[PDB]
Amino acid sequence: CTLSAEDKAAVERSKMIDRNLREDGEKAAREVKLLLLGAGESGKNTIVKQMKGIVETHFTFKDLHFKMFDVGAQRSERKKWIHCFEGVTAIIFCVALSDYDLMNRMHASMKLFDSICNNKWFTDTSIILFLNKKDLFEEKIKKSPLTICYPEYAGSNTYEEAAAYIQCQFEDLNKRKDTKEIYTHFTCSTDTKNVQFVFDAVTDVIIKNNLKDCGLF
Amino acid sequence: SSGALIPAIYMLVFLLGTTGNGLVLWTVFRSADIFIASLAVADLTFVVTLPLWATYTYRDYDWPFGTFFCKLSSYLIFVNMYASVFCLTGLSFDRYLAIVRPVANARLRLRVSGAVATAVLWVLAALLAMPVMVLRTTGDLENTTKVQCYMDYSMVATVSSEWAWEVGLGVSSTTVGFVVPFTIMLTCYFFIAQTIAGHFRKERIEGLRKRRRLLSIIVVLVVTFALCWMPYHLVKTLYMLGSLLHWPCDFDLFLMNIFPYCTCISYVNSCLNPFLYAFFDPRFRQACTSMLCCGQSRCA
Amino acid sequence: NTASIAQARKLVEQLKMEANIDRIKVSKAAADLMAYCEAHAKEDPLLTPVPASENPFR
Amino acid sequence: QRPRLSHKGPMPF
Amino acid sequence: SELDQLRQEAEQLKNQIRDARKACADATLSQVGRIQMRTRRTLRGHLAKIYAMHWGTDSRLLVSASQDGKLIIWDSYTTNKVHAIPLRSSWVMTCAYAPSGNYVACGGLDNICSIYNLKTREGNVRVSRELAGHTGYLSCCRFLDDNQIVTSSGDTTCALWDIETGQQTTTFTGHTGDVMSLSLAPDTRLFVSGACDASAKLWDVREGMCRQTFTGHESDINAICFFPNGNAFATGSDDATCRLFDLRADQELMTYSHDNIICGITSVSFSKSGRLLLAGYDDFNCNVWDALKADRAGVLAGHDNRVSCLGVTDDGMAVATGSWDSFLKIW
Repeated sequence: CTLSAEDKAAVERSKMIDRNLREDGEKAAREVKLLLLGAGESGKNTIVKQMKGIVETHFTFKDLHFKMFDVGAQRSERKKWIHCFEGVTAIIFCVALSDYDLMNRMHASMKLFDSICNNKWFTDTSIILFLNKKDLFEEKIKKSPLTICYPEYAGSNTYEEAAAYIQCQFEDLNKRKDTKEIYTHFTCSTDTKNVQFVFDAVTDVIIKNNLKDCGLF
Repeated sequence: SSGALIPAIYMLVFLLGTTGNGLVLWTVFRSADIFIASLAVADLTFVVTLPLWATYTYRDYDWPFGTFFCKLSSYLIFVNMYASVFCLTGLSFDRYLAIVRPVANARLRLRVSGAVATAVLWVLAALLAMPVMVLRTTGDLENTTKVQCYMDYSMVATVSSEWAWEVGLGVSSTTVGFVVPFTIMLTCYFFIAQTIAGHFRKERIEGLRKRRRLLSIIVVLVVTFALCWMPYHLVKTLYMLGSLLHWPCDFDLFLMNIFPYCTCISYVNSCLNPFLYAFFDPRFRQACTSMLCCGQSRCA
Repeated sequence: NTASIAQARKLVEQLKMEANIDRIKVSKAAADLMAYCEAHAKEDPLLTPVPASENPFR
Repeated sequence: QRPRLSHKGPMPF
Repeated sequence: SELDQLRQEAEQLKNQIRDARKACADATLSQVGRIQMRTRRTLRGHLAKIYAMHWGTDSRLLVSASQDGKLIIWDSYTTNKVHAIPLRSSWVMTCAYAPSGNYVACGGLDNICSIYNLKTREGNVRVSRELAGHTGYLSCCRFLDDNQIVTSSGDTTCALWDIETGQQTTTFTGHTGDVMSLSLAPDTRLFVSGACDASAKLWDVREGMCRQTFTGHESDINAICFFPNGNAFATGSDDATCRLFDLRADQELMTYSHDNIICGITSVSFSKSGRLLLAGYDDFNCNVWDALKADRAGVLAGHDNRVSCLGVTDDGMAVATGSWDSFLKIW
């Protein structure tokens, strides 16, 4: 082949390396990557504990391997590293329902949701919105109506009605209703269904993606 | 009266196919994009070698081409029937592997996707399409003084049992070319339809508009094929069976009067396949329109 | 507070240190750039391509 | 009339 | 009223700098041929976006840091892969190849610049050090030597390390935005760092003091390169303009603008003689700016996605560009 023995051994080495890279790449296409995001001082850590710079958490549920890239402890520009995460399966979003009384923390959470859901890299990536601390909100709502932070609210200070109103306010900020869906789950400090909600939402995203991909749309 | 209609109908489907599948092949040069490309090749090959039989029917017995072309063109038209039906069914089974079981069926889609299904379906097509040129010759019959194209069934078997040979060949091609592939496609699309109906919630605000487009396209995807490839094999086996048991004269005559049309109906699906598999997803719409408008002038 | 005053002192000291620099006329630097770009034109295998016998990539 | 159906079309069987 | 007096002192010094710059502008740099480059090698083997690339000093070997968590050390001439170094955290945004060819630094979103060891007895790449100490993502790592490395992170700081003890030797503060770019002088005595506040600074590697501030841009600065004689930058920004700052005259010298171009620049590098200023754009193309007349002299097309890395070999023989579709070509 007009190559000495050394170059043929080099080509055998290149072939071995390509075999290893292809195997590892087929392997890492089986895992589900979930960017875990959230406002400051939310239920992000308790969710992390219940489910199991960049901090990764590996876990599995019914032979599906997940990965949760918690982006905590990086107070820098989001526009400069957010495009690294283009291609995650879903975005987990943890908001504290008890923060509507402490400008307004819920308004800042809604602003971050608006900046993330309508971002130009995430025009096809669903969101698995979590609402933590439902019980402290349940206890606080019976004493202070949402008018302190939601002036347009003209309903009762009851857990179900107000929780549905907040869920609607958060689902409303989605401006791409026909390409991404927002799955909302009301969780608490001791709720054994979080991994179930994430597994079901990830299966739905995977199936709708295979539909968009295999040509059915 | 049909002597000019049949050739004109063949020309109409030729112009349609060499346009639709031509544009599809041009625009496709995503999984299930090998099968679209393979399907496009079958349509282009399937209708391109038709004008020879178009001209031939014009006289109904005059075959002004070589004895060899009675082998090449017939082999092309048979290998293409089998490849197109086999590929379309492999395409539906790939869709099933990808949409019904997306987690537990990763390995099977890694093994029997467009990597192996394409080669194996084409090999089975060529391997089943052998008796179409092995047994086909040409002869100038003194009873008409016209060089006709026909099959002998003598180059392999004895004439003493020619009725059983034709029966067996006719039953076998439909069994391996329309029975099994259509059942497979029906099962795969039934399960995909159950899944689409289960996943996309109906009790949504303008979210079910993704539930009627998909279910409609699945129903059309099955019904087009079930209504194109059915009458052909229906009349074919009906005639080959009824003429052997017990039959009248108003039945067989109608069958022979309607077969040159059932053999023209099975050529419209070949032209429809792009507008059902390839130009349905809005991804080929945009790319193909951009490509069709780039180099082509804005003024006709 | 003291932090703002100290950072202002640091900033004004640094900015004053950036002032004591010896600048030259822009025409001189432009001429030097032209002279360098012309003195080394014969060794730039992207500006003056190399024959195929000497090109190691093909 | 019982002619072969293979000598009029492009598909014998 | 110390705060207002010091603010007025800063304003007066800014006015003095502006007037001193104006007093030195008697003319411009504005007072040929077409280039056609053809892809020789296409280096396949990556599976996701390619975020950086660096040439060996002997002009044969590459390094390609992609987000699978794998550095590959290509052999440009024959397209073989010498090594495939698996990373400990797949969020890599940079790489470097040591001048002697021994080490390959690699950092990113984990705030940790790990330094690999290529030439060892045990026959494999072993991590030599993991330089921790930054608080934000790491953007550019340049090898000053085999025992010193300069890193630039989103802390708004660049910091000169010491590989042997792993301890931060000097810290360069003064920037207000993230630092996204770095380039060492040809004699390795000076830096330039482009920060996401439209400024490029001149550092001194042996003292830690800032000397000058190049202002004039209107957005981020995504990449910087030094002129081969060590007296001119080339800062690529996000408002779709390259600029050539001049160190001696302390003034911007030229701009590469074109109304047909609205997309920002991701990488910039000069040629061996200093005449062609290549540049990689967001519109998936690269351009070849005639760095003495501002006119375009070519286009390097053939990428299906953004061009994120670019580097002219030390001989001038080739130009390797990588793109987010995982194909690294060699023009």
